[PDB]
Amino acid sequence: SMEQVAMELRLTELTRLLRSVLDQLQDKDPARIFAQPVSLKEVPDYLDHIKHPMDFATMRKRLEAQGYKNLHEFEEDFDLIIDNCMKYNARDTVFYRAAVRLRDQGGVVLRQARREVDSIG
Repeated sequence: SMEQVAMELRLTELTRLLRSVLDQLQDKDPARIFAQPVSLKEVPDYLDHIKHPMDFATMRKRLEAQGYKNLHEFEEDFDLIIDNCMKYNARDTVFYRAAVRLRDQGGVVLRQARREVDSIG
């Protein structure tokens, strides 16, 4: 149908906007602490601690499969990156501190993204 196509153009444009959002968030992580999954070879107990691991490469895979239906789903995954880190790592660590700085800087990008998603529909 013509409607399904219209819908698919919307999802495609959402994917377009979320790709730009993802790039902006990932620049706030210049150390690349959040770039890849925590290694289960190097942290073999990780899944005993963290039930839903997340990282920017995993988000990108989902994004490119047009797997985010709305901004809320995308934010859920970004918040997992941060929240997982802040639980696994202690407050006095470079990892915890990196997550705090990502959360704080990401806020600004996410605030405008929400306005753009509502604005453009």
